[PDB]
Amino acid sequence: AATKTAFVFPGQGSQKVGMLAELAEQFSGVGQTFAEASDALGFDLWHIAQSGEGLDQTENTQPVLLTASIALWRLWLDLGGLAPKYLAGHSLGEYSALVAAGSMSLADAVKLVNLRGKLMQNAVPQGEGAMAAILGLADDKVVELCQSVSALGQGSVEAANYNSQGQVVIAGSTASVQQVMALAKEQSAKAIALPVSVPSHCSLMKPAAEKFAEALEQTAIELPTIPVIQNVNAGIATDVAQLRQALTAQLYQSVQWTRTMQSLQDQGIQYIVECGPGTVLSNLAKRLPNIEKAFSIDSKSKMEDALNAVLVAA
Repeated sequence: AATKTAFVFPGQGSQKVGMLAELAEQFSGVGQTFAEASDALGFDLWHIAQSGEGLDQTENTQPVLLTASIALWRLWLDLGGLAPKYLAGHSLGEYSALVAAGSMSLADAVKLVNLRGKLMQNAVPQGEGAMAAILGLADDKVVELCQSVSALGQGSVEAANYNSQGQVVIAGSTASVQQVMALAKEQSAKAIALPVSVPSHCSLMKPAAEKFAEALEQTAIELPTIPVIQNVNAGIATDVAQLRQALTAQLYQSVQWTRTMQSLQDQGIQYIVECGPGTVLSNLAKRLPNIEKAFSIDSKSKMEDALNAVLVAA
């Protein structure tokens, strides 16, 4: 039981062709985790991860990433890692956290996030939605820009991820996203388009969220054995009813990641381990004033180094 360490689980965009391949050669538990998830789904998730064929289509990205995350979680615990005090995951990663915490089985969740991906892909016609990063402005300013552009009638655009102070991802109708990017730049901020087509975490997702809720409502969920800070409110549910309600609202509302990292620090968390491929959540966590260090456990060397450092600090 690690008192000063939390685990964070990444989402869409952290996948990469060839991920975990070195760690799978050395540890057979990785390939076993992938075979178990692939059996649930009926297609080979390791092949997608290693060939890239279909890797970037989110109905595949989401179960591939959740499986990769749980493979590394299982290896960490197998190699003697301590159990973190809190869990949190970014969008898809919230489901990875719930599996890690025993709230859902690997098989149920890999099916659920395959469905989540299918529904997200179909939420708006291709090309009609977009996401972009706005850099250098406060949260309230990005909200105001989005509200004003949305009032022009040309479409809808909303703050979709609060990722760090000064880093807000927006989402909505393609032209409205482009308009906010232009106004952000005119007001001396920076803005870049992201390589997705699905406008996640905005109101354009509400119909897809309604469809997904029907499936979610009939899925078995238990309260996690490690508390999970959830995206919609940066909060920890008291009921299973609250946990489900926060999951049901997650897809069409902003990801409160800045507040999640603030909440972790306000609980004495000082080390963060990114349990998944890549370093996205790590880089969002180094620059935080109370986070001593953040680790990814992506490789043989990263895993043992993070195993060591956390064991020392704890």
